[PDB]
Amino acid sequence: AMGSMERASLIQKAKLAEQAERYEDMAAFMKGAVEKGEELSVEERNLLSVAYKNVVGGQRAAWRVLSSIEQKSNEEGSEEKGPEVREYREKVETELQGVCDTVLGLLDSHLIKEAGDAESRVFYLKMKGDYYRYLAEVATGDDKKRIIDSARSAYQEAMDISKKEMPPTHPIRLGLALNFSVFHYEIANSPEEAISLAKTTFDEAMADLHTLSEDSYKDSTLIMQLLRDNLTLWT
Amino acid sequence: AMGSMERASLIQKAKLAEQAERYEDMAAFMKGAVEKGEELSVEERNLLSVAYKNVVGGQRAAWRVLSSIEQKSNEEGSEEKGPEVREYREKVETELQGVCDTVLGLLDSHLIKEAGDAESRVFYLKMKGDYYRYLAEVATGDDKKRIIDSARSAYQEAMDISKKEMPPTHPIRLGLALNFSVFHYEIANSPEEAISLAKTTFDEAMADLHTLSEDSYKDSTLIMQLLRDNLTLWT
Amino acid sequence: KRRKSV
Amino acid sequence: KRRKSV
Ligand SMILES: COC[C@H]1CC[C@@H]2/C1=C\[C@]1(C)C(=C(C(C)C)C[C@@H]1O)[C@@H](O)[C@H](O)[C@@H]2C
Ligand SMILES: COC[C@H]1CC[C@@H]2/C1=C\[C@]1(C)C(=C(C(C)C)C[C@@H]1O)[C@@H](O)[C@H](O)[C@@H]2C
Ligand SMILES: [Mg+2]
Ligand SMILES: [Mg+2]
Ligand SMILES: [Mg+2]
Ligand SMILES: [Mg+2]
Ligand SMILES: [Mg+2]
Ligand SMILES: [Mg+2]
Repeated sequence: AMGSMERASLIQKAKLAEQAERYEDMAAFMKGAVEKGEELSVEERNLLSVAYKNVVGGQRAAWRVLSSIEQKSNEEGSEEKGPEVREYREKVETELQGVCDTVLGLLDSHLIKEAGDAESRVFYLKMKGDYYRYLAEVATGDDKKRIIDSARSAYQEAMDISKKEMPPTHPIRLGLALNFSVFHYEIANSPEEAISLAKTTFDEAMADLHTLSEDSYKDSTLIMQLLRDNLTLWT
Repeated sequence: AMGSMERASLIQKAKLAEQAERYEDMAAFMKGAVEKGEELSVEERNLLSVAYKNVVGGQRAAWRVLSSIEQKSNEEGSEEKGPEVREYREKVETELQGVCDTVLGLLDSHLIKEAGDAESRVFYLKMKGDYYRYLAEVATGDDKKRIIDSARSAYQEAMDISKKEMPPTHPIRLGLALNFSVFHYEIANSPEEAISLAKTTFDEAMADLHTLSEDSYKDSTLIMQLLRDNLTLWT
Repeated sequence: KRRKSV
Repeated sequence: KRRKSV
């Protein structure tokens, strides 16, 4: 598909698509780069995650709009407007599931299995938790518990490695904790675990800031502020 | 394609896609509605134009980003980075041309020919000028003059009808003049004509505001402020 | 900024 | 507003 383009050209075009805010193109260029079979560098893993996080973030936001319309349409006293809202929410839902399945597929074939370094392994397992969590946001049927547990299992293995192999200030460790905390709060119905995790993560990072350069400090404090934003919202 | 969906369902889904900011879907639903062969109401013509104006506005903005990168890459002292920028600008350019051609096709088959009322005929001819103008923004070859003249001819026939059949405050008349003035300023290398047209249009509308209700007043003064914004920028 | 169209 | 994720 992107099979005939050079890996380096795909990478270069992903960067151009990012500059152009063309995230669907960005994601397809990065998908092509992953399918070349070589491991991704730090920079390239970042492009991969930014492309999909934007594509799926757009589909999730639209799904939420449509879901909220569909819920109002189902309230007592609501005029029957036919199947259209549910159909079009399903259409957006299907496309979003397809994007999650695409990313999960890239992680399983074969990014995770070849990722030996903590910074690559934790990154990819965080993505695995994130995309199962997006599937969980829309899941309503037989598989919901297993989708939730898949998100949990991926975040958990990422947390276990990151606690062993990464400093408490590492941005990947902080972003993973941020998202796993959101998973607990809104997917797993465990707001206490979500709060505890955000708090402990924030405090352990505070105590390690002193080891950092000014640039590392700014990187870590950026995501710490997201932890604090959630603690503020939730407490 | 949208052939199996009811016209009213397409319309309803276009409105939902708008609420969800899913403008590609919106445009495809409206394309399906037009292809049902019945004339569009005022509301439906508005949905049609909003869907495409958003889709093409996104592609144009991305094309401008990529074009500016490509131009810097061609400046003296610029490192040769290979064909990627030009390729990916071409890719975005081709997709944008395809969208313009789709809309132009809907206008030619058969929206314009069945549009008898001034408000429908001027609207569709304004769209015809707009989409040839977007083609002109990217045109660099043998056909550029004819693409420009197609935009001109469509805007001109819309102006001639609108001056005959619509009050000077009508929002379609004001938006048509606004865009034809931009056509003159940046496509046709006629900034004096663009300024004259924006000024005359603004002043003729000012003098007709007194006939309007409060709601019509707000509709007309909104687009008049766009005319003034351009006059401010250009003078 | 950028000229207006509608 | 909306909780943060990254
Ligand atoms: C898989 O999870 C990736 C996610 C975990 C934390 C953060 C990640 C995404 C990107 C690439 C970055 C930022 C920072 C600007 C916050 C937002 C971006 O989306 C990087 O710069 C960070 O070093 C870091 C890897
Ligand atoms: C084909 O040119 C259509 C363009 C000409 C002027 C304006 C048009 C677009 C839309 C549908 C409208 C607005 C106003 C909010 C400014 C911006 C929208 O894009 C309508 O409400 C106006 O009555 C009017 C038809
Ligand atoms: Mg090669
Ligand atoms: Mg390896
Ligand atoms: Mg380490
Ligand atoms: Mg029917
Ligand atoms: Mg007719
Ligand atoms: Mg009239």
